[PDB]
Amino acid sequence: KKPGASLAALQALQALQAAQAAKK
Repeated sequence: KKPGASLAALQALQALQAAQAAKK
């Protein structure tokens, strides 16, 4: 099974979504 996103990986993704550089 795939383990879940860490608080560090969600913080990177929160930045890429705020950047519009990945879909929300």
